[PDB]
Amino acid sequence: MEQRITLKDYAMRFGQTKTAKDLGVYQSAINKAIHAGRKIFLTINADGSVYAEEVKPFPS
Amino acid sequence: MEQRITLKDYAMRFGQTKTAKDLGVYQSAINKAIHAGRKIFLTINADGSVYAEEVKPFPSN
Repeated sequence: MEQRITLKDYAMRFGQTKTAKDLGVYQSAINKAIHAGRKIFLTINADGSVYAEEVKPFPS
Repeated sequence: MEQRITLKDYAMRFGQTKTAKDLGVYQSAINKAIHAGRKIFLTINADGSVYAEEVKPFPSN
């Protein structure tokens, strides 16, 4: 079973820094996304791996 | 606990008619959305309620 958290809550826990290393991005990207208020969720695998996705309702 | 399926896989088990009904949209929307390879997942609630979301990676390659 995996966990799924908001980009924002997670970054609040781990900080832009790890969050960024974890998503493999440049730090400013986390902040911008968050600042923009986009719906991104990170999934954390049972194994520890992390991934991210943005989500939109269907239909719009 | 929820079940979660792709639109496509859902459309095969049940047919395009149930699919649209379930989501309150119409047939064409489904079939279009599907032909176009949109990444949509349907969540099925415990009370049998259905809902969909389009999902994309982040960041984008």
